[PDB]
Amino acid sequence: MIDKVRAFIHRHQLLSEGAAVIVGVSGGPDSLALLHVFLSLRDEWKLQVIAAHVDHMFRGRESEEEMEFVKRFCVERRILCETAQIDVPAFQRSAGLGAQEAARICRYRFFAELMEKHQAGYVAVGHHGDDQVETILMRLVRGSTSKGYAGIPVKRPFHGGYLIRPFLAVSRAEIEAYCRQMGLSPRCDPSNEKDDYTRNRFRHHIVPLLRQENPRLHERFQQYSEMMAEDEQFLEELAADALNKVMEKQHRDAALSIGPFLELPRPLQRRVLQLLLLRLYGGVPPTLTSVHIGHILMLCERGRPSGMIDLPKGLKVIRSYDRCLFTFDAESGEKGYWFELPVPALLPLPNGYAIISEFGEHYPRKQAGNDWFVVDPASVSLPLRVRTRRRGDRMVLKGTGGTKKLKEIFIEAKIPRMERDRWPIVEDADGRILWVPGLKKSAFEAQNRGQARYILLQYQAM
RNA sequence: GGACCUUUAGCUCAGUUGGUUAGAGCAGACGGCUCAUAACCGUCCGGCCGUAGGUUCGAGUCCUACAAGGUCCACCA
Repeated sequence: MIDKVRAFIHRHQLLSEGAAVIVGVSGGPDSLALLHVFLSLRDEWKLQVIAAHVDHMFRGRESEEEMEFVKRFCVERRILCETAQIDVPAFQRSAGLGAQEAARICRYRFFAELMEKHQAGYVAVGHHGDDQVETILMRLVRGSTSKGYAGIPVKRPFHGGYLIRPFLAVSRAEIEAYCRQMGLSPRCDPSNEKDDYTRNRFRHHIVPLLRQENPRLHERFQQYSEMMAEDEQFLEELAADALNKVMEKQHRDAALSIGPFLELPRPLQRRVLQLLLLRLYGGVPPTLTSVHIGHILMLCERGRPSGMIDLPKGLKVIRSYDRCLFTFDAESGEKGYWFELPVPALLPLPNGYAIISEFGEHYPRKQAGNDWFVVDPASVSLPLRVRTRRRGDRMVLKGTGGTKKLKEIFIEAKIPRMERDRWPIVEDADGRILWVPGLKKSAFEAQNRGQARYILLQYQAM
């Protein structure tokens, strides 16, 4: 207090460094005490204070008494007393949310105004070590545990500057000690009546049982927060880096290479995933880490290469062999095509490739291969069609081999699915499959029989 | 042409030794908790078990073919 809390300010630095603060205030006992200690240490440390209190809806003696008794304090110590009030909790929740959510979102939206619109650098709110305990357990059983378990964060990146909770250092016990000791009306609240909030019940029955189990609880909990604070952020760095070294890069939406990823250590596999999605919008509500992050991970240790997963806000997750497409977009789409094959001609295909046909007095002399194919005008009925795969397609194989299903092939040649579909097949008028570009040749490739007339097919890119 | 395996709701899996009454999870829609920057709690909607043919009093469960999706071979090299 004055120094336990000043030490704290110093321990966690960047808290007492500059000139501009917006210190918020709500209830009674707690919020007033803050200001006080602030004022004194702001003279002591080069600094302009600005009280800021918002009144939410539930009103009565609370809204008014609270509000006016801060007012008379701002004056009682020459302090700009930036006031406000919103009773559109009722119209806020008529826009999407529950209760205590609208609290912090609105409250903070406001502090944001003050910070930006007042050139302030820090915004401090009093959060006692008990506040902390509360949130830990609260968030222990709720399940957030991750990085987010963490606790109440000492100081964090707020808008422009940072946001500071220097009362984290100290019991609500010692906040009442300091409140009465250094002047103020009824210490704590005899009107806590309100087991309305999960939050409260912890504080009303649960904490105390702990409290009894150990006098110095708000302590064993801070040292905890801090342990996990540092532990957590380290990893974070690693995570981030990992992410980059596993992200197939600049797309519309991002890909992830399963191999390198999974060679990672799980701790990080987790994180980069967490981050990934966060990037991909911002920690959404119905997003059950556990369930989801798990499922992704499952989807990648699978044996089965084809893999779909449906996610929150219609976000979709796909494995194609070693790739991992994240598109909340969609994939279909639709596909398919059927073309006659003009000869000679240069036909472009919907997969950035194309086929070239020409006539040749002499027999082709280019190396053995696949992306080319030779036909006898005679021994087959034209014209030539090139179209997309079809339910039961088959063919017969240059040498021995026999007859084989097209399906059977694409999968052996381990080709992506969206590929398989847009992939060209080449048939004769009679519907006989002749040659599958860069994949397999039939048995009806015109052998050298005689230097009659010849057709040449080159499959090539763009 | 040769060998092995998969298939259950939009998506991921369970499905006892042939009974029958098919079970979870994600998404979707719905209802709550969050005085924290974020990954929780409950309800509901969605079942032709890939087609089609058999063996059985009986089939999701066993056999056949076909089909798709898989792991090898072979042809191709």
